[PDB]
Amino acid sequence: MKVVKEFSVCGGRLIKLSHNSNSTKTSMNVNIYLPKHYYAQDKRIPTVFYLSGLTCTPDNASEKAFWQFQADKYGFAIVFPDTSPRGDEVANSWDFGQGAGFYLNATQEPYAQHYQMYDYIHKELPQTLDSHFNDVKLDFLDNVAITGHSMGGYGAICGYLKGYSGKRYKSCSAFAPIVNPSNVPIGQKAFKGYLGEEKAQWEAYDPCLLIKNIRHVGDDRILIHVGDSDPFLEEHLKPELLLEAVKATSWQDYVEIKKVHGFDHSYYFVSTFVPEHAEFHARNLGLI
Amino acid sequence: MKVVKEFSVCGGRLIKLSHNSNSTKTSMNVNIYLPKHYYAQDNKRIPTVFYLSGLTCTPDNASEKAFWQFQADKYGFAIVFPDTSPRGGSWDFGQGAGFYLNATQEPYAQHYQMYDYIHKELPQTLDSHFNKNGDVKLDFLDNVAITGHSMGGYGAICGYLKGYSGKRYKSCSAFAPIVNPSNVPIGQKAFKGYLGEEKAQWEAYDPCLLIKNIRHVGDDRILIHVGDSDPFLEEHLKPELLLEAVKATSWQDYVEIKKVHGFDHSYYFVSTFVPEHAEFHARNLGLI
Ligand SMILES: [Cu+2]
Ligand SMILES: [Cu+2]
Repeated sequence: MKVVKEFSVCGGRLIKLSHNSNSTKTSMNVNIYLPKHYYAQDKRIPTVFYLSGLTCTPDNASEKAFWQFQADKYGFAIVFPDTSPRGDEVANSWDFGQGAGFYLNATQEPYAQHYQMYDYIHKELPQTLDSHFNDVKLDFLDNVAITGHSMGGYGAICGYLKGYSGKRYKSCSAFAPIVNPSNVPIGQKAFKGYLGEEKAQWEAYDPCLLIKNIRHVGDDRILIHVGDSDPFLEEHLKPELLLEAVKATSWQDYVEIKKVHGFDHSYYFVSTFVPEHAEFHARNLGLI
Repeated sequence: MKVVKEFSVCGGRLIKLSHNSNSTKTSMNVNIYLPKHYYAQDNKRIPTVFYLSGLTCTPDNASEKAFWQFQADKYGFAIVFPDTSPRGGSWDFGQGAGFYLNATQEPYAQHYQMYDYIHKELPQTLDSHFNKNGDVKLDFLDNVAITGHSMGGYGAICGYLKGYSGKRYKSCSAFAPIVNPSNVPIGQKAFKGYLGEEKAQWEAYDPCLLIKNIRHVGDDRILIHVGDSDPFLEEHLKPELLLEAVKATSWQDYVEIKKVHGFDHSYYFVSTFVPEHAEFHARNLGLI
């Protein structure tokens, strides 16, 4: 990969990266924060993958979530991927297209060409980062957490479940996730656009449908925060739907939704709860 | 004074305000964070930190990227984020670039009374809003600290010195400040535009000149951070001129400039050092 820019933050560094992606057939932008532990003289640092919401680039969470303080405190690295392929040659209002790939492998043209964000996030990007950085000093593949906000919250829960039986991610949380995009207005527009009008091809990407037949094991838990003043809550987020979907299943008591008063959708909300989630992921990654 | 929006953050609230400014004669935008202490309602009042922003910024930038809120909760202060000019071409000068001066030149004198705005009008307006529901929790006037970034770091130091006889502010710090605006390009342009080309008006606003004949009292200290990877440092900030100014002065030994390696001018630098500045302001405000 190519180092675009580095920033000193806390005891470590935020690095802006670009690389030519095979999944998307274009150049991609990725931010990573390396904690103070990476630069300490004289075992692998686990990683947290944070997926962003509609319209965001990697700079938004990097600047406004303050994960970096939490990364130094516990000893993890954190990766901020992009939300879609970008560029003049890529097909492209705020809720679909560029900045809005919904973490799916597109089948409909002209999106199919560049919109393979499911493969980009869970397959290509981790071992690309592994090639670049790795002595495995950093674990991108085995001991890894996934989290995110909104559409990113959706991507996180979706990736965790679809990989659960093979233990793909060892930890999962979300901030204001869209839990059931197949029957919600903002999720139907992306599904129709990328996957076509056949609703059966949607099913494989829908947390509420996927979770029912995944056998929960151990004390594994999904942590969700959502604010009661979130303007998207009633119409698009509908976190209730997932609590209903796990009723009478092995997952019933292991999806923890915390509805918090006064908080909205913003990074003021996110940054407030970053420390609690950081503690959550660090425990699961065996750091405390 | 009028409320525009009101987010929950950490244990408290960030309120976006607007009012008709008599000194700018325009409408003005101000963000204020109120800590968890303000909403715990079962003696001594909550003090205020005034954070002045740099060239270009609105109150929203520091509100979102500095994470003062966690520190305000930790120690028990309020924090006010004023704007950098009247609102309603060039980035050195004009809107977002008022330089915390009372402009004497036309047509600027009309609206660019930013010194009176910061130091007289705003604290009294805020006081009238939060303690003219007839009962008093905050202190915008007596127990107050001042801080800032770049142009804001200049304004903070300048305000602290000009009001030192009477202790207008009980505490002062800066992030990558412009210390000697008279001797610096971007300072000379703003000074020429607002004040004219007459030096008795210039020296009344220059900290390096002001500090020499102000009698230092007690244990008062000015805390400054700067990065060595700051692209503005070498030409425009030049923080060590302030160390030379206080040479053989009662202020010698009381100006603390921490140069930290690898940090730049960004909010990655500011936010890294906010917890230390917060502790500093907290002692001086008698909160710890
Ligand atoms: Cu490389
Ligand atoms: Cu009012």
